[PDB]
Amino acid sequence: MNVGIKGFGAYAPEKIIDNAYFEQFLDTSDEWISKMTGIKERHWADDDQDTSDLAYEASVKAIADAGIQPEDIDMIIVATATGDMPFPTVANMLQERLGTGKVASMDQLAACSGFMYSMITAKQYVQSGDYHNILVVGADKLSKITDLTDRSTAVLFGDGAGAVIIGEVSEGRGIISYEMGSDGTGGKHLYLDKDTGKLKMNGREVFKFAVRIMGDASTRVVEKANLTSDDIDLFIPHQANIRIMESARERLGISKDKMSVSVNKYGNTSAASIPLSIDQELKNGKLKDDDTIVLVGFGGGLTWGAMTIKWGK
Amino acid sequence: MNVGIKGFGAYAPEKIIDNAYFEQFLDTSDEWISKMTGIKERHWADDDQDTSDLAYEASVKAIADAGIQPEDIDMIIVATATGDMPFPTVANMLQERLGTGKVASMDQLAACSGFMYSMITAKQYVQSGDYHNILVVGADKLSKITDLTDRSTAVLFGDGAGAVIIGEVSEGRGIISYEMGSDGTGGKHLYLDKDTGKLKMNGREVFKFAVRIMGDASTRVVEKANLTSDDIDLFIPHQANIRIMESARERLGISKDKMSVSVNKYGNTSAASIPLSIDQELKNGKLKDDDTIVLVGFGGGLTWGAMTIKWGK
Repeated sequence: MNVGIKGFGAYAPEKIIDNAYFEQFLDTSDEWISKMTGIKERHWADDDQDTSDLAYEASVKAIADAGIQPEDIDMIIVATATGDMPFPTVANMLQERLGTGKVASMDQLAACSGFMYSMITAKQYVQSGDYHNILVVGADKLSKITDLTDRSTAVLFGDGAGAVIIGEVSEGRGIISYEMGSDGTGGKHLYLDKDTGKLKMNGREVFKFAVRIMGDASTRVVEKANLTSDDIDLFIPHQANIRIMESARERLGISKDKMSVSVNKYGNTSAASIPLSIDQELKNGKLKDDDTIVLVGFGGGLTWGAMTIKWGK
Repeated sequence: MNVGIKGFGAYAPEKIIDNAYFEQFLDTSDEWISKMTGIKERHWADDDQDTSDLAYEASVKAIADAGIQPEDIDMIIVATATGDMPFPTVANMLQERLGTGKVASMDQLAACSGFMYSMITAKQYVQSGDYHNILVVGADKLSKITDLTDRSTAVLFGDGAGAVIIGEVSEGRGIISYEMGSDGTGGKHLYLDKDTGKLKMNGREVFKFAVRIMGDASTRVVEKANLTSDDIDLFIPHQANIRIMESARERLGISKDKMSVSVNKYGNTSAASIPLSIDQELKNGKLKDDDTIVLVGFGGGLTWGAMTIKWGK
């Protein structure tokens, strides 16, 4: 059967943080940051607003956009590396708060590739035929695990949440191809320091793997889908670093103007990155039914994901 | 198709802690901890040994018992609430440490019910026809999140790991029926306190829920399977506490000598609970090919699950 996105929702906190905000406690500057990452500002959730709070907002919209009631949700999967707690999970909270049925709800960790993994995981259940609507969320409150003494990561991450309803869609539309991967050998280059509680990154190592995986993984899902660079209406990669993005956009070999770019206003929001970017293209009327979009991302693990899907309910 | 367990393995740390150990800092006694929990002793991983390490040990056994090589694994799903770090995930670490391919690998959060969730997640992936040997793990080092000044839970939790390879089994064996559920209103009765980093539990509220949910869900999966307590060879519940286990067994109305009990030597090992108990029945000669068992558990969240599965490769 054809399984796709029949409902979409996104959300970014209200507090906007400009690049000029780090000059006070870091050797940075708008010029530097903009040049190095292509970021101009990011969104940060308040102290009393955790990952579940963002996840909740993103979910409510995708439920209305799918044109269904929360009672119709057959399962909840929240992709996040920053859940409020390991238990109860963010999905457990969405179950009660969304007023859904007492269906299965879990968070699956795959970092920045998490959303595609969950999106793909949901497809597997919907194909079993016993599941019609699965709520998939990609949410992260990275600001709470960001080291503000390490300018290369401090000025890089933001918070945000994205969400969709995976279920069967009209024929010809939906998920066409996808790819998931792991490489435990690169975990040391990007992890959460057990003691300190802060994220650790080796920019140069992470950078080199990022440009390659996102480039190649995308190429793979496109060929698997048997598509031509002509059939690609939008290339929506993990908004990790404008330079990483361009490099991968370049590797894939696709028009510079087909790439979704929202890293300038959100920064790197891990699992929310892709949905937060699809939200832009939708409300700027640049993504429409029957358009074919290419998804790709990677995160600390190292993990990666790539998807090919024709938009439409 | 018939999807079941084609390889099994379990592990528990070398350090065994006697009930009398807690007398030096808690007002307890062997008789008291027994009377209340039925636990006699449990295992605690070493200071330099994390969930990863436990997961690893069971995985090696599970792959060897399956009769395959690490290069045959198509995916790696790790169920835990005490993973080393949110990223990389325990799964990512196994991918490497196991010398597996660069296959998909992620951790899934559903507390003590996660192991069942994950086995089902794998079922869905195998039913697609694209996956054949999915390494699923149940691991937890509850000891690092247990508050020893709270004898309530201090004497309850222990560490350990369980693992299985999910694939296609013969002679119409494997998973017959299942039920995964969730209920976020109980999140307050069992959560990881953010500030303190220690597990917080409301005993009575969890007890009440546990007994009811295990008994009821078991009855449903059996009935959904068109069976009776007679056809069930073993009733293997989350070894959360001997008193909670008997109450459920009484509700399910199954034979007292059909219930698998291992809490006595492991205590509560969360996700590892059921696989750790299956390991005991296998070697004591109580579980054999073509036997029909019933798995059921519950956890913080709250979550719960139940499976009816005919043993056999």
